[PDB]
Amino acid sequence: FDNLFDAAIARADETIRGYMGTSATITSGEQSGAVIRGVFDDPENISYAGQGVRVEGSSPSLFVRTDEVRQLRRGDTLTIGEENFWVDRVSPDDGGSCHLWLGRGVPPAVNRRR
Amino acid sequence: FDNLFDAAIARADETIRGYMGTSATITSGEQSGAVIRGVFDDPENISYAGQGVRVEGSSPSLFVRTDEVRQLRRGDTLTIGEENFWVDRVSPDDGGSCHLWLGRGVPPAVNRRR
Amino acid sequence: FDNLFDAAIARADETIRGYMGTSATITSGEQSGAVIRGVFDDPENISYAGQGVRVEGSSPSLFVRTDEVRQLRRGDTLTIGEENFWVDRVSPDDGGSCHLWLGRGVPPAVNRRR
Amino acid sequence: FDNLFDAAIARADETIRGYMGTSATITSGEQSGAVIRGVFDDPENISYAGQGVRVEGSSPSLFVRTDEVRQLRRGDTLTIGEENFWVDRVSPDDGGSCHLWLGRGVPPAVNRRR
Amino acid sequence: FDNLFDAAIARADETIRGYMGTSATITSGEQSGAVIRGVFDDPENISYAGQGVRVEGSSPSLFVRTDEVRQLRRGDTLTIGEENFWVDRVSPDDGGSCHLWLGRGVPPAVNRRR
Amino acid sequence: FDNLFDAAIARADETIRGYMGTSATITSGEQSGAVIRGVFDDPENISYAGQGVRVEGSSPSLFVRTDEVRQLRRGDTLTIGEENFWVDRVSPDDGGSCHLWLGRGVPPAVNRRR
Amino acid sequence: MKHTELRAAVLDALEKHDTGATFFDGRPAVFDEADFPAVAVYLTGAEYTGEELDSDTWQAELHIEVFLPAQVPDSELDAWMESRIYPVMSDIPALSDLITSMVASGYDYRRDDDAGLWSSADLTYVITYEM
Amino acid sequence: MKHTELRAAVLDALEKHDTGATFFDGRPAVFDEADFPAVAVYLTGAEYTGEELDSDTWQAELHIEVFLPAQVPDSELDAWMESRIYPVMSDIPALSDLITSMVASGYDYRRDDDAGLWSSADLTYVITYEM
Amino acid sequence: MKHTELRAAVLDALEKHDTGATFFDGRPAVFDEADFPAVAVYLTGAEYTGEELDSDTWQAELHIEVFLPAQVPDSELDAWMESRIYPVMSDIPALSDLITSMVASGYDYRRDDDAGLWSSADLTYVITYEM
Amino acid sequence: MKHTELRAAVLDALEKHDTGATFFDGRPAVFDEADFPAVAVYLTGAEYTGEELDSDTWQAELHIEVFLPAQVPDSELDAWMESRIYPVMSDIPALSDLITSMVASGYDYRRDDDAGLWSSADLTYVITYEM
Amino acid sequence: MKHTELRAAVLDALEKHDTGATFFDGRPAVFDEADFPAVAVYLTGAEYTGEELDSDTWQAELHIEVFLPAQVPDSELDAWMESRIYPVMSDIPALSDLITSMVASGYDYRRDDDAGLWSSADLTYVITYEM
Amino acid sequence: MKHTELRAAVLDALEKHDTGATFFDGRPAVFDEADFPAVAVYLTGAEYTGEELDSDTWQAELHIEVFLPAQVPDSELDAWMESRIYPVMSDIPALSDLITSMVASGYDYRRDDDAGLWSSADLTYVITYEM
Repeated sequence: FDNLFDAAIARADETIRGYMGTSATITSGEQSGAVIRGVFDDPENISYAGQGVRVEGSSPSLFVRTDEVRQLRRGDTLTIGEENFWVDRVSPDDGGSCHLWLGRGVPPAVNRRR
Repeated sequence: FDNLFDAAIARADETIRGYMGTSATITSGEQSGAVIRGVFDDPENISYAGQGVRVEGSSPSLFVRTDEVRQLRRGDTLTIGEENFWVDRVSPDDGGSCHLWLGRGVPPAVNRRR
Repeated sequence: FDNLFDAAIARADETIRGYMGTSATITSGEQSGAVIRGVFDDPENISYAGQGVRVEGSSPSLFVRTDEVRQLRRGDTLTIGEENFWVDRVSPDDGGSCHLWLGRGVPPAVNRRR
Repeated sequence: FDNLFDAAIARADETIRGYMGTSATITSGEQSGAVIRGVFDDPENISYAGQGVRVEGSSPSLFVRTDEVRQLRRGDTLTIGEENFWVDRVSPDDGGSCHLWLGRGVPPAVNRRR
Repeated sequence: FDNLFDAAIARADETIRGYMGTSATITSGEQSGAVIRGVFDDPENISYAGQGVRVEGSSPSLFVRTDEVRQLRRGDTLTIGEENFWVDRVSPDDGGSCHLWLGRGVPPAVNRRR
Repeated sequence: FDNLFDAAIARADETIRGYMGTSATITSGEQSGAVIRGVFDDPENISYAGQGVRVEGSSPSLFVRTDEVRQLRRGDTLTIGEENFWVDRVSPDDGGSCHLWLGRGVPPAVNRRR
Repeated sequence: MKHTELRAAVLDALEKHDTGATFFDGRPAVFDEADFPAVAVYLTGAEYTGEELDSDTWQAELHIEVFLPAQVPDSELDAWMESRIYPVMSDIPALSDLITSMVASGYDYRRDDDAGLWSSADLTYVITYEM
Repeated sequence: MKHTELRAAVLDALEKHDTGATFFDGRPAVFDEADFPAVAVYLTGAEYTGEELDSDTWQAELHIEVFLPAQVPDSELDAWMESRIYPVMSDIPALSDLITSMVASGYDYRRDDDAGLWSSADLTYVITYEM
Repeated sequence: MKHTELRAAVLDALEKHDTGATFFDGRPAVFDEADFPAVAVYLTGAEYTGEELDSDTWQAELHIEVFLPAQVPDSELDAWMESRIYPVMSDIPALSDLITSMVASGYDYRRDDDAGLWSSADLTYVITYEM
Repeated sequence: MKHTELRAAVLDALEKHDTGATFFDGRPAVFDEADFPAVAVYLTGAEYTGEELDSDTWQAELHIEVFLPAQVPDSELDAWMESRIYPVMSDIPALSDLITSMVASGYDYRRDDDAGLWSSADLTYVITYEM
Repeated sequence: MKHTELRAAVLDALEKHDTGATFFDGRPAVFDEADFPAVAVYLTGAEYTGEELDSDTWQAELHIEVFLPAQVPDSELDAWMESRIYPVMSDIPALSDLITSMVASGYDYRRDDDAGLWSSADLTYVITYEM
Repeated sequence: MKHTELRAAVLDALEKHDTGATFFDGRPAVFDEADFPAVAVYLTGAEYTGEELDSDTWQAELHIEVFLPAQVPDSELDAWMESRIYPVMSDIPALSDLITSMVASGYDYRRDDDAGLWSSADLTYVITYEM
């Protein structure tokens, strides 16, 4: 590691993930069968669509080490416990770990014409 | 439990509910006769509807364990002490416990055409 | 009481009212001759009605136990020290005590046609 | 005093005014020649009048016991050190002391037709 | 000094200026050749003027004792280290010291027609 | 140094850079072959351009001593680790160190007509 | 003419039909969840039309607003406006003396999403009288 | 006539074709990710036309709004709007009894960027009936 | 002409009737809950009409506005405008010398909900004079 | 007609020329810095024209919008709009079957200053077709 | 012609009468409590008229704005505006050389309630000149 | 035709006169206090005129904006806008080839009060060309 601080924070993040981690398995993607640990967070948000239409839901996310997620790409599908999630956006590398913003549906159809 | 922290927080929430929680009974719904403990919070709010209109009310809530509320669904009626409440929105599973946003009226008529 | 915490907080509020309380007498209303203690707070606000109009005043309130204010209703008149006040809004039951939002004028004329 | 707290706060306020006090003398008003102590504060504020105009000034205030300014009224003139001030607004009775919002000019002409 | 606090804060301010202050010399004005100490702070700010027009600059300031800048006026010129600054606005007397808001350009031409 | 505090803060910043620093090499510019240490921070930001268009990226920056960055100018190219960056804006001198706001692209074409 | 008379004349004939709802006369109206079906009548936006040379003429807008708890289905609100309030408001013998002309204007719905405490819907009229 | 039967008729004629969607009658409609393809029908902005001397005429706008998950492709909404809603809406035998005139108006797409939980698209109609 | 004279004339003709209210001349008016009714008179929005070739003509709006505490019923404000402010302003001998034409405009109500300390109601006039 | 076909035709006729840029179909377009040249095609604001008695007519606006990084010189953006996009869109054989009339409208630039991550430029067209 | 000599002429003709107030030439004017009256003069909103074929014509608005302390009585601002500024601005021999047409426009009052440090009132003119 | 050509043609003849100012071509322009008097030229709001049957016509607005430090006197900006820019911009021999019609529009001043770092003043033209 470049500095003392980088190694220290790597060990600290590893301990955090060990003590507060949930096992998640990727299903469809380049890492077809990897198993990854992370901290699972499911906060709440509600937005209104008009006069009365209220849409109630949640925005889950996952906190994983960036070394085992290098091959991961947007649109992949992974499972935690019983329910299934897909990867929405992968946060930039902070320290030694990065977030996996997730969605609870099936992946959307793609628009790109490549 | 997946982690040490999950078990620790489950025990902590159980102690919180034991030391600061009242008793509520469901009346109409899938859990017809269950009795559940929870922490009752009744903050107040007022919203105006014009120049000289002021609607005074409050938005109560209940804090319950998520395992014994699995069969609960929106629109059910439950009582605390003397007054009667219905269930508005059931918050996502946070840690080991979830909130029951309540209303003080009679349940409203349904719109769905199933 | 339902819990240990309710009794503890009731005693705490009683000590607060004992050590920082002002005696108030209700005059007109269902509780025609009660004498009530509470904490008196008189903060100030100013609002403008135009370019060169400033209306300067204060919005007082009273912190009282909810058991002896059960029969009190909006529009009643009570006095503290020398000045005279009337009840504007009675806050919902919080713990063991509720607020009495007051106004310094004579009561307004009623609009209801009952 | 009504409570222990009222007397305690009165003594604390008297100590504050003794240790951080400036002598001010009223000149024109019902209290024609009183001498009063208080804490003098002169913060800054600047406001813009359009594209480039920038009026720079300050909003002084004084912190006085409420029993000496009972006869004081808006528009009176008082002096602190060398410069002269007039009374703009007298804050309501908080605890045992009130504020004297001041202005640095001569008093304005009156509008009322009494 | 009127109070104990004024003397104490004056001594504390003098210590602050001694331990963290640079030296600035006035050049043109009523105090043509005075040398004054103060604390030099140079924060940044950027403001835009439309699509992409970004103006990068900073708003420097100085912190001096109010007794040695009595004759100072707006439009004066003073130097710190190597660069040259002019006085923009002289803050009101706070406690025992006042700020000197500075600009880094040549003084602007005056508009007054006296 | 002018004061005790300037020397103290210079040593503090030097220790900070030593313990949490990454080596960066300038490539194109007046300092063609310098090697520079600094602290690297890469936070995220997402902005939307319309109904669904979402642009996700990061805005990196580098914390560097100001004495060895005197000759560096906007538009120069420097590399950290493997990726390549260019200087966008150089923060004003704060204490003894300044920031280097970077961008991850190839430098843009110039507009000036000198 | 005297707005008090007009509001009283509307409310008297609006009360005879059994509705079991609290009626507020004038703009200031304060209530809570208990006495909730509440109908308030007020006049707003008076103006000097100056239509005729013979005598003064004014225009004012008459409002009948009903408040219902939030999340009530739209069907209930439709009913108050189209079954209870429209037939009574068409013909009032008392108004015939005071009002030279009374023209309907459309009603509209609004709900509170800030806190979800109330949902109201006001029927609007245009009143032309003499002052 | 009464708004209730009009929405009932349109929902009846809209349900017969298989869509597998939850239909909401009236303005209030609360749901979550489960029943996402919901379709809501409501009337808004009623007004007094004052067109014919014989009897009353009113104008109101009829809305049919469908909700789809955020980040669903645009082309999917196109199909839901045109292929499903437009053909059924042109001719409905039950409507012609109540509605004197029904005119189309353009549909529009709205997405949510504050939280990214929904994306809807509502077809608007203009209705002229008699009350 | 000189706005001082016009406001002085209006206030003189308005004070003779007993009202027991503090009267404020000009826009700057500061008060508290004691001296409450606080009728204030001011002129606003002067403008160059350019109506006649012979001499200058201007247009300005005359305001009479009364302040009353919040939550005071609507009907009581109605009274001030209908039974006190309006009858006096119809015929005032002093105005006829200065003002060539005075035309009424509708009074309007407003209440304060930010803090609930005041509720005013102004009566607007249009003045055409010579300067 | 079906918006899918029209966007498909435009993208087909626009891809043949070498541009080396990612092309997005419809409103949802999510991309990071790596795929920066990005061209998105979508339709917005359809309405019922009601121009001809024989059959239906609609009006919708066609959008072609390109994204380029912030601080790119304005000159470079000028080039995409005036050398790449304009010549190809003038004559496209596939469109002439579906569209009755196509009319140009002015392109316009916009830059992002809140974060400085993107700078787009869209070219607007007006489409009149049959549904 | 050039704006500089126009403002110079107005200020010269405005200074001769004793007023005892500072005068600011041009838009930037920074002052404190001591220099309270202020009396700034500036030009704004220039436009190309294109009224005559022979030569260039322009329109611009000439502002004369005076600053007085907050809570100063309204009547004082009136007296100031009319009595001092209007008579001098009507006829000025120096202006007639440069300005082809000068038209008045109404003055207006504005006060500061954010901080209560200033209250101003500007007289607006419309200038038609040749550049 | 090509906006690059038009901006280059303006700047070439705007540079020959000695001004000692940094000139920015195109919208993106970044600077600081050192290189301050800076003149930027850009084209905005292009639009399809559709004026003539024979060939295409477009309208674009030509901008010449000059930035000067805040609190600079107004009279100085007048000089920059009239004396230096307006005479040179009247007749550009190289311009007449590309532009069919060039019409002046008024300039205007704006200052920055958020932070006081810049004060700009832009001259606006209307350009009609062929594309």
